[PDB]
Amino acid sequence: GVDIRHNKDRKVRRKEPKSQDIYLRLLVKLYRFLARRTNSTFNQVVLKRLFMSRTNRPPLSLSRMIRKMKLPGREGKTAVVVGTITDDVRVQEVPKLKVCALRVSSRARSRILKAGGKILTFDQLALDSPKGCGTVLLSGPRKGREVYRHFGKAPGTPHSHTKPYVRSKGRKFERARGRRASRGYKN
Amino acid sequence: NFAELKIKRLRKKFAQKMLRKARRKLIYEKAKHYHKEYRQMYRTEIRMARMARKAGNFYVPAEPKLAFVIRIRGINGVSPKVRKVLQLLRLRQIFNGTFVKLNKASINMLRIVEPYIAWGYPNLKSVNELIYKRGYGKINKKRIALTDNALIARSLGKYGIICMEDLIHEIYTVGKRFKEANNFLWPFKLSSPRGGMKKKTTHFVEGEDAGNREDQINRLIRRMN
Amino acid sequence: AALRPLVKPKIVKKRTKKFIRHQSDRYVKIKRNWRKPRGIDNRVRRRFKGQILMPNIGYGSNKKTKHMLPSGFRKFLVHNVKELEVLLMCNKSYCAEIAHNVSSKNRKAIVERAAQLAIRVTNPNARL
Amino acid sequence: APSRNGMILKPHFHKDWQRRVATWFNQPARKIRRRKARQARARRIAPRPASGP
Amino acid sequence: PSRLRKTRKLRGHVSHGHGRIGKHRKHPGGRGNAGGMHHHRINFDKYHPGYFGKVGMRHYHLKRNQSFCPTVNLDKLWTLVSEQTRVNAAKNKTGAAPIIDVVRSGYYKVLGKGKLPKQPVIVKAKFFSRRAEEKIKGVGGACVLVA
Amino acid sequence: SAHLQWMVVRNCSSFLIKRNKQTYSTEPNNLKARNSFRYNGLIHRKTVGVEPAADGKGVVVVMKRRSGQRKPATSYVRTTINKNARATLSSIRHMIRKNKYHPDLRMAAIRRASAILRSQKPVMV
RNA sequence: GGAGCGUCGGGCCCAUACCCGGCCGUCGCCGGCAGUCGAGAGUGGACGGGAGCGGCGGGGGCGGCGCGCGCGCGCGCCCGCCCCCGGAGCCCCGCGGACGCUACGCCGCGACGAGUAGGAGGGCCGCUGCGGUGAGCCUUGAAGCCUAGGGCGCGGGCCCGGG
RNA sequence: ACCCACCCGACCCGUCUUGAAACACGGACCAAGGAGUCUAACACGUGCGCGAGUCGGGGGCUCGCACGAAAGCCGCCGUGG
RNA sequence: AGAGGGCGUGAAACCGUUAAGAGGUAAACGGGUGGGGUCCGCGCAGUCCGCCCGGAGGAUUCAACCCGGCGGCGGGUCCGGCCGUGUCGGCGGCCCGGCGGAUCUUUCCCGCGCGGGGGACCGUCCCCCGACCGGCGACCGGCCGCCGCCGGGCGCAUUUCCA
Ligand SMILES: [Mg+2]
Ligand SMILES: [Mg+2]
Ligand SMILES: [Mg+2]
Ligand SMILES: [Mg+2]
Ligand SMILES: [Mg+2]
Ligand SMILES: [Mg+2]
Ligand SMILES: [Mg+2]
Ligand SMILES: [Mg+2]
Ligand SMILES: [Mg+2]
Ligand SMILES: [Mg+2]
Ligand SMILES: [Mg+2]
Ligand SMILES: [Mg+2]
Ligand SMILES: [Mg+2]
Ligand SMILES: [Mg+2]
Ligand SMILES: [Mg+2]
Ligand SMILES: [Mg+2]
Ligand SMILES: [Mg+2]
Ligand SMILES: [Mg+2]
Ligand SMILES: [Mg+2]
Ligand SMILES: [Mg+2]
Ligand SMILES: [Mg+2]
Ligand SMILES: [Mg+2]
Repeated sequence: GVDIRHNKDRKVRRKEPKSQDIYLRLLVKLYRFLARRTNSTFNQVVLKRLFMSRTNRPPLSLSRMIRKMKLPGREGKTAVVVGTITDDVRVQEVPKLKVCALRVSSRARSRILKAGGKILTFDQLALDSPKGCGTVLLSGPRKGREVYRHFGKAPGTPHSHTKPYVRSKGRKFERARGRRASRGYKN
Repeated sequence: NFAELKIKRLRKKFAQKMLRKARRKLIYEKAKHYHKEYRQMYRTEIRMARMARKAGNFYVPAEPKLAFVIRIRGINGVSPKVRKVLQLLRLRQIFNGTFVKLNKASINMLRIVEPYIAWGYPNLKSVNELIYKRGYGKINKKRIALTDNALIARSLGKYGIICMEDLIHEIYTVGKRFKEANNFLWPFKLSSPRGGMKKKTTHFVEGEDAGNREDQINRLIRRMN
Repeated sequence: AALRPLVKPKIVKKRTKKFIRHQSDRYVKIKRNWRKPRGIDNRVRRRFKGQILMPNIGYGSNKKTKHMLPSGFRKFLVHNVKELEVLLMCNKSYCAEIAHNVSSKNRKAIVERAAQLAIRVTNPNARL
Repeated sequence: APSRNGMILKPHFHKDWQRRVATWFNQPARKIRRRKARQARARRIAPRPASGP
Repeated sequence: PSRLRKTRKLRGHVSHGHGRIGKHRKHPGGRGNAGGMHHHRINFDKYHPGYFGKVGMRHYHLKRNQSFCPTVNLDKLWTLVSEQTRVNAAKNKTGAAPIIDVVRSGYYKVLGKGKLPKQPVIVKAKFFSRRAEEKIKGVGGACVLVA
Repeated sequence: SAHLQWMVVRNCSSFLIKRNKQTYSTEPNNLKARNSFRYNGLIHRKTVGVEPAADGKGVVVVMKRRSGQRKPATSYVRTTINKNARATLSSIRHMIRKNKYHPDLRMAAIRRASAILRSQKPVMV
């Protein structure tokens, strides 16, 4: 008899993508290979991200991709995003970029290409740079989802600012006993 | 193209074979030295006492540096403070053992697990027999048997420890690099004690097997290793 | 002089008797078919000494000889002639079973074809 | 009983609602019927706009 | 797809995943939002702070269309018009400034979030913010009230 | 591609046949009857297939052109070899090895031909 | 003259505990393999001038970074070569690559495996009907039924023989 | 795998229970039947499509529906959510 | 009629018999052997096949080699032409290229400041040839090399067959 807890012996990370789609799975076959045979950890990070959920690979807006490449020095590079590239209607002038993405929305595609931008697929990125050399690996804001505003220290727990799940906002949906001082108390 | 490369590859081949020979010769001389070192250690303890005894004097030799610690009772109904220390000595299963350098900190940790272990001061031969018969590396967290020095070297060679013999000298003299050589060794899975024990549950002093038995840990080692 | 398989190792089985279902002996309503007991007290399900055994993955077959017939082959249940020609390039490792529902005319048609291709049949001398 | 976080929600299934469930298996059959009836009315008001006034 | 659901995997087991000390009885809490004050209170007042109690003024015959006032931010004002108004402008050389009827596009108020590009406009709208006005002037434009 | 359409097909094709813990495949110009990527007649730009001759004597090799698949009528190109066993193999060998065509296959193609030439002779006692 | 009681020896007895080995599964390994040298790896390769038995004349270190299977060499004859795998013949081969590669595949190393309530995963386990699909099976005998017949699977179960 | 013998092991299941072989209840035997369903609402997770949008209803245009009460299309494509 | 008028199939409980075996600790069960039965596989030697080789016997025809024909592959000179990506030149399709636009013009036209249609303009989609480059599985034609098949020749130190 041995004393170990077998409690957290199984690591819960993903191995493959849970999706069954065939084009992504080909990318996975390609980046598994590169991951293992190259020294590049870029390939490993990319590989890891191909297995993740929709939630877990959030969309990267065009404006966010602009400003991250506006940063000093990462000039004449390629931005990479395992998610999708979306438009920003609240940005106007779009520099000529180099981009990798699993998806780019039709607007975002036009705007970039009109600028003299190049768009790449991930099979194309590999041939272009199999060890991820000269890349900017970005990500969309993970904690964008409105979901997260309900997460945390519960509402009605002093110093929480945590959206309650409520049928409809309005004068008479919550905001009585436990928010006003006038009505019982407040947190 | 062809005959130039071939000779270059043959040259390479040879430069390896030369180096192999060299490192082998180092190993061979390192042992020979350690043979002389242990001889010198043994005699020069007797030397001392005889010289005290010549005068009306005493030679109180050094208190021991290093001790082997065997877990001699099982893994049921064991107090949480004991249990923690037993898994700070890596003594998880029953009849696992470890070398342990002694000092105020270490000794007291053995004091908190006394009726759960048999321990004491191993012989030279004990350190050899344990290492050669049951010497297993921790090599990428896989218990792997020390079949060659290429294993020991690969892991401990950044300390000057390049062979089984070096390892034995680091363990037995409790060198600078003891912590790292001792942790490299996977804890010794020894069999049951042949000829049996006296009594599991009681201390050595009082007839049983537990606690410090100092010199006599070596007898137990032989009947288990 | 039957068709020898490529390699005829020693199959070695961990357990030969069927695991049978608790109290299938006592009752005609209970069938031999194994069922794990879920009873709160249950001699069997809590592994007492002297009781019927519970199947584990412990009893599992060795992967080399799992599904290996005594003869050394694995079955493959052929349904008509066309379906045989698959085995053409195995023959030394797989044999052909013919199905129960196949007629005694075309049972014959299969058997002679397998005899050309040297695929061993596991129920040939039968329908007649 | 509520369990840890969720909309404290009021469904209106306390009356005998299954007595008054109104299915829509008609609707295709309906949609046609209107459409026939529509084409008939055109044909009746011969050169007049199908629209109406 | 019953095939996939949990009751298929519970077949054989006695309690059906509801335990055997306590069982699956009918309504052990009370039905629904029962006990909001008593015996379910803690859940109510640690996930629904402010359920209980009145507050504010009643309003009898509310009609929502009176208070209809959909807003738009300067952020994306140029989005309302075809790019070639924003292009034929930063060009032209008359200092023209094209009109943007915001009420046409379905927003009544113009609030002031965001940077407006240095490029004159005439924004026609039912209502404006203070800041939205200011930003518009700073671009070198003119806010315009409409009924 | 080859790989893309293997993704579409791997588990669903009419030619496949699971059952009895094995799997197989019945698509034509698959020597070895495997539901493999390698050994699949339909998928690959260059294909080998060694069937027996309809005569009952001999073997047919079945190359695929590359000229134009899209036009299956013209795509495969058959060739009977009805020669002294040892020769037959060598002709197949050269077809495969010295044309640099489907080099992966080739030994499987030889064993198939061999087994076919086993098939067609006086049987037994 | 214990087969009693107190003190102590040797010796022997056996648990699912410990050790070694087999086999099954699970976990872990930034695990390996989409076809390459390489085992404390501590380089490889142009290419130009100047030359040659020269070399890089550094620690009782006991040694790893440098040395004795060649660097230049045997052949063509001090000068030239030091040549190509469609052929070096291979323990490594960078020219092309499994018997192997259903990449949801295949392979290797370690570790571990009680379980109610409960949870999750996988079931080429099982039932009935639908779209597809098996140039499936079936009066030369389907379903069901029965079987001291033959087997497979850890098992749910399954397949064959005879009736 | 049928029967028999012998050595060792071995109390009857289900269940509520801190505790069941119980002097606790249910159960003579066999066959068939027999219990976590569906709708609605919410939340989180996951898969797919599109993405500052998205959406399909409801309605309409295309057929006697064999398959269709499907399928397709709509400045209705967005009244509206 | 092993379908006989409540009759297709005809399970189990339960009963009768026939056969076999047992029998003082209620039966039944798990593990482990033994004995007997039932069938099943044999063998009237199972010495099981397959390569390659050596020998001694018979056997027909060819490999090797060219020659003629067909088909296939691969290649570069991209040689010649079709093919298409990125770029530049034609402002050439632009009206013989259409849609879209809150871009413009009511110098226009038609219908009643508005609707429809022109006409500018911008965005997008197509012709002409030249140049550079990815020369891309997107194809043809010749030439080359290699492979395979058919037919010619090659009569036997080759060539398969058979025992
Ligand atoms: Mg556990
Ligand atoms: Mg205890
Ligand atoms: Mg105790
Ligand atoms: Mg209990
Ligand atoms: Mg109307
Ligand atoms: Mg539950
Ligand atoms: Mg219950
Ligand atoms: Mg409860
Ligand atoms: Mg377990
Ligand atoms: Mg359970
Ligand atoms: Mg109770
Ligand atoms: Mg009680
Ligand atoms: Mg009980
Ligand atoms: Mg009692
Ligand atoms: Mg009761
Ligand atoms: Mg009763
Ligand atoms: Mg039933
Ligand atoms: Mg969701
Ligand atoms: Mg009848
Ligand atoms: Mg009847
Ligand atoms: Mg009937
Ligand atoms: Mg009798």
